[PDB]
Amino acid sequence: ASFLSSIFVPVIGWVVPIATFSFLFLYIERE
Amino acid sequence: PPYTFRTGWALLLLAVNFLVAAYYFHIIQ
Amino acid sequence: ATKFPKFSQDLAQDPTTRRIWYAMAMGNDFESHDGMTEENLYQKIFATHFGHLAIIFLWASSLLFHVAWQGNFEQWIKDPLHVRPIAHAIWDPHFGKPAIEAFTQAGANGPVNIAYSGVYHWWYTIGMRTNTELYTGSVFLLLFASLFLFAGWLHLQPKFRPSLAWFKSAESRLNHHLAGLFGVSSLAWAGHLIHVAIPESRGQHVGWDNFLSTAPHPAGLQPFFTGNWGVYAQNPDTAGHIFSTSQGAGTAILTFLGGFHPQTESLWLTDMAHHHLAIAVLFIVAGHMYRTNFGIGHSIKEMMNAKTFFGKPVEGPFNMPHQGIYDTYNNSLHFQLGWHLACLGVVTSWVAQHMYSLPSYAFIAKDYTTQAALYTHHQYIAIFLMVGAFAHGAIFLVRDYDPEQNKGNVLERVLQHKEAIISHLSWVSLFLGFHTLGLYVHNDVVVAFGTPEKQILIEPVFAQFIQAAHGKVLYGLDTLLSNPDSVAYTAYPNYANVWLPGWLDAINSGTNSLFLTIGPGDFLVHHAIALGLHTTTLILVKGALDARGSKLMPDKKDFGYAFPCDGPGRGGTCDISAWDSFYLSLFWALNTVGWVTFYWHWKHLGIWQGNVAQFNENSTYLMGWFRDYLWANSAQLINGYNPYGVNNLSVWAWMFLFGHLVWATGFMFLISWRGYWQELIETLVWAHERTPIANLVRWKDKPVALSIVQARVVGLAHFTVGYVLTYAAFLIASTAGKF
Amino acid sequence: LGADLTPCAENPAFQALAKNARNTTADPQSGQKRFERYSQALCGPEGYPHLIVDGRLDRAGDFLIPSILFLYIAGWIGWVGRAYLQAIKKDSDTEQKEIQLDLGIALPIIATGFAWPAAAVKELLSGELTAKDSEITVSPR
Amino acid sequence: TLSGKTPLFAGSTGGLLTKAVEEEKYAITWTSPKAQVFELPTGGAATMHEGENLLYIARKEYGIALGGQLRKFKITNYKIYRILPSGETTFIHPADGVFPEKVNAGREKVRFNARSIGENPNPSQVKFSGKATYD
Amino acid sequence: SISDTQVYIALVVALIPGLLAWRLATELYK
Amino acid sequence: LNVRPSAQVVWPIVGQDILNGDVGGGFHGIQITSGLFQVWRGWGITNSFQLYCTAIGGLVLAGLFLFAGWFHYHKRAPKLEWFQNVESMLNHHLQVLLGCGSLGWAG
Amino acid sequence: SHTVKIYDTCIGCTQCVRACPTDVLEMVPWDGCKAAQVASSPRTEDCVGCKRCETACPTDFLSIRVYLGAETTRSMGLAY
Amino acid sequence: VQRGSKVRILRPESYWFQDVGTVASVDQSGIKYPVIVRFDKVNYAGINTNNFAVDELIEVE
Ligand code: CLA
Ligand code: CLA
Ligand code: CLA
Ligand code: CLA
Ligand code: CLA
Ligand SMILES: CC1=C(/C=C/C(C)=C/C=C/C(C)=C/C=C/C=C(C)/C=C/C=C(C)/C=C/C2=C(C)CCCC2(C)C)C(C)(C)CCC1
Ligand SMILES: CC1=C(/C=C/C(C)=C/C=C/C(C)=C/C=C/C=C(C)/C=C/C=C(C)/C=C/C2=C(C)CCCC2(C)C)C(C)(C)CCC1
Ligand SMILES: CC1=C(/C=C/C(C)=C/C=C/C(C)=C\C=C\C=C(C)\C=C\C=C(C)\C=C\C2=C(C)CCCC2(C)C)C(C)(C)CCC1
Repeated sequence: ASFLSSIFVPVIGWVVPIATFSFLFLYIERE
Repeated sequence: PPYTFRTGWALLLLAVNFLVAAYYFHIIQ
Repeated sequence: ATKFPKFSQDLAQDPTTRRIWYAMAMGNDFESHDGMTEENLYQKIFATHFGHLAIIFLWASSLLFHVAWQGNFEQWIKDPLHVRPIAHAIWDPHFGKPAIEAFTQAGANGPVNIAYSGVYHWWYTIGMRTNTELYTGSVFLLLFASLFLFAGWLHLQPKFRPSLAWFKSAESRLNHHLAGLFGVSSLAWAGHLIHVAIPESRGQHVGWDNFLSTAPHPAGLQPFFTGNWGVYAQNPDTAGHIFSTSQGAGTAILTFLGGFHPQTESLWLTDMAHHHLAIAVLFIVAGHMYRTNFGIGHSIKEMMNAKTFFGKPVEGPFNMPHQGIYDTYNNSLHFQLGWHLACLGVVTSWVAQHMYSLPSYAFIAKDYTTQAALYTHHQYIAIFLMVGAFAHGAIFLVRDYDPEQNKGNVLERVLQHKEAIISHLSWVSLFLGFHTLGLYVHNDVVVAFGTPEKQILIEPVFAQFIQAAHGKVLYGLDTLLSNPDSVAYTAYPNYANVWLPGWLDAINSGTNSLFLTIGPGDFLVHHAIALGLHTTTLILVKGALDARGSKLMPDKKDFGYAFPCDGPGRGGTCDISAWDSFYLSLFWALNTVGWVTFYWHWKHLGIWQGNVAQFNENSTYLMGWFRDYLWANSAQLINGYNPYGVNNLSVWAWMFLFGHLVWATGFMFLISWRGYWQELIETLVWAHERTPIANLVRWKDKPVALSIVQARVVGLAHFTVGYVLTYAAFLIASTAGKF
Repeated sequence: LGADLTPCAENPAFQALAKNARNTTADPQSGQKRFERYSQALCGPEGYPHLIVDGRLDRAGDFLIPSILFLYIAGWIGWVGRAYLQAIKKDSDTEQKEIQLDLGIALPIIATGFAWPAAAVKELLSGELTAKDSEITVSPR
Repeated sequence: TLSGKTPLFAGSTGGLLTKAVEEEKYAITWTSPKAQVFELPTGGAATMHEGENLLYIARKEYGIALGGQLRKFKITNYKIYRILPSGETTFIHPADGVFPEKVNAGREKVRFNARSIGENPNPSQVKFSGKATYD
Repeated sequence: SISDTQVYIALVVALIPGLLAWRLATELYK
Repeated sequence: LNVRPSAQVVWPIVGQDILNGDVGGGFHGIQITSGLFQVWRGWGITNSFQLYCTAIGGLVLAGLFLFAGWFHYHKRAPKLEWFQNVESMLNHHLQVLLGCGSLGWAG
Repeated sequence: SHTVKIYDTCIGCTQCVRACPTDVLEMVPWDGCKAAQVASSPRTEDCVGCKRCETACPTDFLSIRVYLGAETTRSMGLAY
Repeated sequence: VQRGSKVRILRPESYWFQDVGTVASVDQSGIKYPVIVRFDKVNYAGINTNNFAVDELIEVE
């Protein structure tokens, strides 16, 4: 189960920020 | 006003203060 | 004209980067949202409160799950005084092998963080013995968080949105929250302690599988109904009792022993059971006071508006006009939020002061870092809640307070002599400040000149009297509980001081933090804390009572809570808003908790090392604090890493420097103000436009320097974050380093 | 009183400190004379005089006597200061008399400042100490 | 419609940015009796011509500032124009040909409150309403 | 410690408040 | 090499005489870090009398500077013409103040 | 944009109008004061919120007030 | 009130609210604030004069 750390920590570190900042950027610039 | 109510309550608090000081000074045990 | 923020057409039409910043700052300020009504405000707030509860239960679930999965709970059970509790696993790609080796600790197979939250102690005390139990706790708390999230959604749906009248039904909520949320919660916990924790404490496994079959007491609820209640106090746990084993265990479920369990050095579970049972009955009684739907009960509006004391006419409750106070409280959410932040802030300090001196969790008194962490944590929270109480009190005065509705009452009178209140606060602050700094500086100079016998050392004789009145015979005063002749000690008629034997054993042992011996060092620092509390109050009260206006800005209520200034006219009006008092107060709030936590920590470090002398002799001059506390206890922390290698304190060493950096960064926003930056950003905008390949790309939002208020927010945040991380690092590294 | 307080002349820590007592002034006996005086005080375990400030008459020298002497000098300063301010307010160029002292007015006031408690009581029991709340400027409520 | 030759030494990095092309631009015209040196709004010593001068400026505040400097040169015939990207020139100062500090008949009171500032309502009174306390 | 299965159940159970948190957040935005 | 430079002696009052440490040369005072002793040794000053002469000489020069300032303001104040001779000032300040000062000092 | 309100305590001194760096204000006929003129704010879209007008105003309390509202390109004083 | 009359201010937003000032002149016209009152102490702007309505004043002398 320890292997989940190798999946989740990179996701919370990179995937989640990129996805969140990408969406929020597109939302705050929507006209 | 003559300030009877507030002086009465202030005296009561100052009485308690003195009563606790009487315990402190071993006057009342 | 961009969509975001949806709640402000003013911000949505801002063409600059200020649009983005002010949307973040105003997102949760629902009153300030466009087309917000009172009913929609309460209904959104209620739904949001379900969201916050869910977050707390998901946070709580995380603690259980991560300890169940990655912790050493089952190992820690077997030796709680020597095993280090694990918080969670470390998975950091950036670690070198030396760091991985350094963080491989507490008998873990990989790198882990040691837990300093005292959750292991708490969970062990309340009867959890297996990772499976912790896991089941975590999955339950996910489902419990899930239930509140759904409730939040449901109570926004058309049919299930409560009316404004429902939200303003104060007396019904007071009955339900006192009797139900407090009273039954307390009774239910008393149930848990009696049915599970106390059996588990006596080596008896009681869980969901067998709790219906196994009776908490041999007598089995027959004495309760027949009223032979004393049966439940018969045969308490002995002084020989070894926690979580039958060796020396009793059968009593409701005792009243007083003092501590001698092995665990924590409050008896059977005392804590009887406490929560007694507390429950008192709260259930209290929540039958207010009228709801059955005629009987007190009306709080009637009590406030009452003008007759048994025929004799009075101005109101205690002959004080409280008319319109019920409506003021009930109608203003900022009045409530402020008032409830004050109460919670007091209770948080209360908890902190009591949890160190009267530990409830088995073996936590000997986990010195956890005790230090938990005291500092709750004192910092208390300080924020207290500043918030006054902040929202100022927001109430500037946004909600109706002078006409509060005509002639206690609140109008307080505002009438606000100059007298603020001037006397100014005096107490100055009076404390001059003489306290005076005595420290006197002491610091006479010690520096090699004459420490010339120090002004004041015995805290009034506090020492209270310790003696609680039966601490060290001082040799022989008064109240230290006098075995006193009616207090004997309880002359009834002689039912059954608490006292246990209490006197606890207070007269020097092996605990129950009424620590105090001297000149404790006197000077209590007077520094008083100075701290009065000056933070002075800033916040002045901020609150001048929120609506002052001589300098008579129409201040027209400009609201937060605004930069009223410009350089009339001599200059920087930091004139009520918000700017909150901003200034938090520096003092942090300064004050600094003095409180430094004092707590240095006194305890002495006690823990069996070297109280160090504090007792060196705490009377500020070089003693500087050298024997800050300098001395930085030694191990700052060697967390060095040229020679790393140890487990490398993370605290790095966080220590991080705190120092974030604090210092805050000074930039607090010292250098907007006009400098706006002129600098103008040249950057020029350069971008004129750079030949870069001018390809263009901003959607015009770059502007942060606002005057935003800079105070950002500055104060960096300062605060810096303050907390710096001390957290030092507090933990210095204690965990020694212990 | 409490917290391991003994008479300084009985505390071994005090005598140890007295034997190595540093001379405060040019007087070479100033070090010994200090510990001879401080012998009558209560000393803690480390042998430093601890002061008792609870109004105990046998410890009146500690805080009670210093308190009376301070309040008398501080009250003098405050009364003389108040007296001068009230004196110059009856003149034309009052602001100039603040930054540039009228010693003709000031020195007599300073001289008569010894009797400030009598003057303070007299002025308290004449309604001449304070102004009316209605006649003092205040902020809008 | 804007007549006047651009002053000598009018060049600097403090001039028009992309806003002048995309959002709006301002012009200030004035008739000088004599060619004379003047400080530009955004730095640099420019030279006025004898006769009609035209200076393009990013902000109206530049025009009012320069206007103030032209008054020190005994020049009061300066006209500020707002220019949109569609080339819609609008004369904006002085609005009605008379300088605003001088009283002119025909001007109506705008945003006048027939009360002392102390007589504004409390924020609580106008709570959950559209109106503000200064309305 | 706890089994790999128990960890996988917890993650699947944690999708429930995950979903409901999304639904509440979207509803609170209206 | 052994004696520590000290030129400030504290009065014995409120115990501050502790600051008069053992600085060597059977002398008690605050050790100075201004390098005055190394300056005076470089000057070739070898006794206290030469310092007394130099100190008095300085007090006379300070007196002269006070008089000059009073004189050149209250009594004989140069006109703006005088001040704006930047070429003459540079000549006199390069040749006399710096040049003749440096020649004098070489001497 | 910012809101600039004039109050009936105006004495028509014209100092606010002269102070204004973006010609927001102007004097208009009035019968309320001896000067027979009152300040007006017809061009508040040009107001930057500097409060020079308030600093100029000699009345106690002020007869002109600037309430800082929605920030625009003109109100933020941006040349970009 | 007329010229020379000492008056106390009742205007709550006035710097001199409940402070005494001397009436410098009373404008004999229909203006809302005809009474010019001078003060000994200057306000935060540094002015020592202000116009008041008769209802905002209490003659003390
Ligand atoms: C929060 C989570 C997080 C995680 C899990 C990582 C993980 C990593 N960082 Mg760190 N980093 C982070 C935050 C994080 N970073 C932050 C906030 C900063 C700024 C303070 C940094 C600053 C930083 C620097 C300066 C460096 C790293 C490097 C690394 C790598 C070192 C391991 C190695 O030696 O193998 C070697 C591993 C690789 C050579 C890369 C493996 C493949 C990459 C990760 C992705 C491949 C493409 C991918 C499939 C799709 C696109 C990418 C993305 C959208 C997912 C590792 C992948 C080092 C590195 O190697 O950089 C590339 C490095 O020099 N990081
Ligand atoms: C107990 C519950 C509680 C509730 C429900 C509220 C609710 C409110 N507060 Mg109050 N307040 C509280 C407690 C509370 N507060 C406390 C304890 C304080 C003392 C700090 C205050 C002080 C306060 C002030 C001074 C103000 C409010 C305001 C408000 C309103 C708007 C909040 C907002 O939109 O900000 C949006 C949220 C943010 C800007 C959050 C960012 C700040 C966080 C802490 C940054 C943390 C830094 C970073 C993430 C850490 C990094 C880690 C590092 C290792 C890298 C809202 C009605 C505002 C108002 O106008 O009232 C009407 C307002 O001006 N509050
Ligand atoms: C070491 C740092 C420091 C110190 C000493 C002070 C001191 C003070 N603050 Mg400040 N403050 C600080 C940091 C500090 N502050 C910071 C970082 C902030 C955030 C901006 C504030 C924000 C703040 C607010 C908002 C308020 C205060 C107030 C006060 C005063 C409280 C009155 C008192 O209790 O003391 C008594 C006085 C002192 C301790 C001052 C020092 C006494 C000196 C040393 C005696 C000097 C005599 C000596 C012969 C002179 C030698 C100098 C020579 C050149 C002649 C006090 C003067 C409050 C106040 O004014 O209440 C009345 C108040 O409301 N402070
Ligand atoms: C005659 C002079 C005088 C008198 C009688 C008072 C009296 C008072 N002051 Mg004020 N004060 C004074 C001067 C005076 N002050 C000066 C010069 C300052 C500027 C530093 C202050 C600043 C000040 C503050 C910030 C506060 C007070 C407060 C107070 C009240 C409480 C006592 C106190 O806090 O002392 C405070 C003492 C000081 C700050 C130092 C005083 C400095 C000197 C010693 C006084 C001036 C003496 C003068 C030069 C003598 C000339 C006489 C000669 C011409 C004949 C009390 C009514 C407090 C209050 O409002 O309580 C309700 C309060 O918070 N005062
Ligand atoms: C502002 C306060 C200040 C103070 C308190 C001091 C204090 C000191 N200086 Mg420093 N100094 C200062 C400013 C100051 N200096 C400035 C602005 C300069 C630049 C000119 C100097 C250049 C300087 C030099 C070169 C020397 C000192 C030395 C000293 C120390 C010995 C004093 C002494 O008697 O030597 C008297 C100085 C000398 C015997 C050397 C003088 C030689 C210089 C080059 C003469 C220049 C004179 C000329 C007219 C001025 C320059 C004009 C030019 C720019 C056109 C003492 C610590 C001396 C030292 O460190 O001793 C160990 C030392 O050698 N200072
Ligand atoms: C010791 C003891 C005791 C007693 C105690 C007591 C009696 C207590 C008290 C306590 C208290 C008594 C407390 C207090 C507190 C308080 C606070 C903390 C406050 C705060 C407040 C606020 C914050 C406010 C706000 C506001 C404002 C500012 C304005 C307007 C609005 C409002 C109101 C909101 C007994 C006998 C039991 C037993 C033995 C021991
Ligand atoms: C330290 C001091 C002091 C003192 C000082 C002194 C003492 C000085 C002096 C000085 C001097 C003492 C100087 C001098 C100099 C000189 C010179 C500078 C010269 C020159 C010369 C020349 C130039 C030459 C020429 C020639 C001729 C003539 C001929 C032939 C040729 C020839 C060319 C060679 C005093 C007291 C003030 C105080 C303070 C400090
Ligand atoms: C006995 C004793 C004690 C206690 C004490 C106490 C607790 C006290 C109290 C006291 C009090 C509770 C008081 C109060 C008061 C109030 C008021 C209301 C006042 C006022 C005042 C005045 C008005 C003054 C004035 C003046 C003068 C006289 C002089 C100078 C100037 C002036 C103007 C500042 C102790 C332990 C510490 C120590 C030992 C002994």
